[PDB]
Amino acid sequence: MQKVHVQYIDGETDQMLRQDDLDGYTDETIPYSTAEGIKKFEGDGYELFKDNFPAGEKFDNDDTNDQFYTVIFKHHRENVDPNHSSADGTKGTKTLTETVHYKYANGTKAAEDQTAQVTFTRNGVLDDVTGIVAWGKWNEASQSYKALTSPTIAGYAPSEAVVKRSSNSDAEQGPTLTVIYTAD
Ligand SMILES: [Ca+2]
Repeated sequence: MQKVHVQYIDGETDQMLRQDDLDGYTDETIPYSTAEGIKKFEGDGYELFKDNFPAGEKFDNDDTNDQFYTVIFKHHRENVDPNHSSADGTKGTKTLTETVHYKYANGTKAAEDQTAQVTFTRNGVLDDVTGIVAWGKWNEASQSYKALTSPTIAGYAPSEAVVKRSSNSDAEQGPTLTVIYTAD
């Protein structure tokens, strides 16, 4: 009897996913199609790259050696929006917070902090096999915080009347700064 092995391969990770064995008679047409196996793996996110099983291939007349044929896949990808989830828990969004403290010259507190927030977004490409999104560059190079008006405190003037700042998309946290109140 002759033997044939059809090997289903992830060609991105060079990993064998399954092997199907068949036996037959010399010169018999190999009674196999890669169609079901291709359908199955495409259902798990793969995309056919190269099917090396030849149409109408016969079993050989070589007892010593088996026949091997690979069916090679890549990972199917699709572009996704910033709101898309990812199996590795990474996100297409981030929100940074600006914090402004209000103090007198000795560091004692003059008023309660005010805060503001900015949000950045990034598109990505989802790998259908892994469920993981490869996120691209942040779409906005920077974002500006809403203007924060320092409170009016009788008898004092703030070092900065209205605080306007921005964050760059590479920042991991927004700015934290102090407005100082000086006596009139
Ligand atoms: Ca053989």
